Amino acid sequence: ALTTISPHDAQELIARGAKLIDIRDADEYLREHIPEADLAPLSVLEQSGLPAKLRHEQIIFHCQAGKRTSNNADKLAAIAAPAEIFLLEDGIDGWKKAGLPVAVNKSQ
Repeated sequence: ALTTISPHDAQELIARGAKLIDIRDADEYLREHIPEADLAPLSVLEQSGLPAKLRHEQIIFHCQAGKRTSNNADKLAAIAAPAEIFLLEDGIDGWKKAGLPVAVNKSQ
């Protein structure tokens, strides 16, 4: 189930149900955000693990910017998987790839 997907086709699923996690940091969420994602850095994952609220049949993973999700898809898998998991191509860079502005606004 571990695979990558463009931010183009992802921009849909995400707006369909695809639950994306923020296996990066918290500070990030502050400044920038992402196309549908809830705070949940690998630091919390190891401290807890794939949450329920974000346990939708299908979910996705990302990061600040590095695309090192597949590099650790081993654990993340045993964390999320077999729950249909994926990767937004590149860490954030993807969402931006297509040229989509993140939730860079407090309160909104």
